[PDB]
Amino acid sequence: MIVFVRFNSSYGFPVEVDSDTSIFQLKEVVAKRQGVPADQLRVIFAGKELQNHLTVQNCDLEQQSIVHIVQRPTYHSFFVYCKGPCHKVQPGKLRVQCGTCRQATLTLAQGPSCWDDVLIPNRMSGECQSPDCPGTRAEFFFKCGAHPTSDKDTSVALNLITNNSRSIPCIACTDVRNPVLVFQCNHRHVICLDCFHLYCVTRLNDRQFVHDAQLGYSLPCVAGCPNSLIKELHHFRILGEEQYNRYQQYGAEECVLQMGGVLCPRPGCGAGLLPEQGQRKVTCEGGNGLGCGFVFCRDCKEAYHEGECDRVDQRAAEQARWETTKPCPRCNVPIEKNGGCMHMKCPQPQCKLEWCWNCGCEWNRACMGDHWFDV
Ligand SMILES: [Zn+2]
Ligand SMILES: [Zn+2]
Ligand SMILES: [Zn+2]
Ligand SMILES: [Zn+2]
Ligand SMILES: [Zn+2]
Ligand SMILES: [Zn+2]
Ligand SMILES: [Zn+2]
Ligand SMILES: [Zn+2]
Repeated sequence: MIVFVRFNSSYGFPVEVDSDTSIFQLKEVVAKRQGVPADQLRVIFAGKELQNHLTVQNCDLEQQSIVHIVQRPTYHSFFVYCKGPCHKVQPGKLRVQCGTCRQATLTLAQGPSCWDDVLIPNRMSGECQSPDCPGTRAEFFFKCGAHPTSDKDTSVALNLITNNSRSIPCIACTDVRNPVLVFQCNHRHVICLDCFHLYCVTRLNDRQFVHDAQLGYSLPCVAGCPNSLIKELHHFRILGEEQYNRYQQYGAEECVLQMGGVLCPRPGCGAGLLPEQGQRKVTCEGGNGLGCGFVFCRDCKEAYHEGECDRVDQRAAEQARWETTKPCPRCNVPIEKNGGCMHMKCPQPQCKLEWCWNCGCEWNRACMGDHWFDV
């Protein structure tokens, strides 16, 4: 049988296999081809990572399919993308400052309780304590929590990523992982970060991103729900630098195709070619840059020749759906929570304990940063 191999591409190169073919041997063609050990390698298909031991005869793979290869005590409400030194998603620390003097001296009567309170500007107000400062506006920002950071060293919040405190199973793999990305669709479907990586990467390869006419290219819920397009495109940074970069070039790749052009299939080049005629024979001349001089067939994208050329389970998706009082730990007097805010103030004048809903401890700066609120 013939198998189509896609790794960091839109197209697949054909590999001769059969029913008796094992998986490990196939990643090894790629492993030497890419100098990357198969052991830190995965290949998923139609929503399934078929184990080393499964073969084509023990799965739904049929002749001429195409597959994808990738290379592989503290409550955290917030996750950021850290532009460095981390260059990855990390747990974050919430912070607030005076909208006027930009100092960390702004006191809030009530703390924030939802994402809107901290992403929507001018949403909350307080009093600044800084000497001779009348500033009232609350400016929220996030910082990477994986190392010390200057207060000017901010990071974008990945606001669809949630602490998996409810222990909801992943929509695609059915495992309980932490943290998870929860879509803004109707049923609010939950997906773990690994399956979200595989989802985006697969969609990249198949050129299946949705063009939101208003703002850029995105993806919706993996179940295909309506009104679920990701609006905070920084979420795609979970792809990691190379793939995210490839994601940013999506629009530029779209223009290349619409200009009737074809892309050089060589991964070290990947130039956008706009040849004059539509002849099957194509030579890479680099477009505006320098070409690799590859001559290929425009149809199969193989070296130029003379002849011819050669997902989500309902049960899992029902499971993976995201959706009043405690007694004061010091004085044991019941009190009701103000939505998502974790900052609890007991009204009993004798007790007057400020405490964290989640931790049950005295209120403190660590609890503000880690989980001032939760969803
Ligand atoms: Zn960091
Ligand atoms: Zn101020
Ligand atoms: Zn998963
Ligand atoms: Zn959904
Ligand atoms: Zn080229
Ligand atoms: Zn051909
Ligand atoms: Zn109390
Ligand atoms: Zn806490």
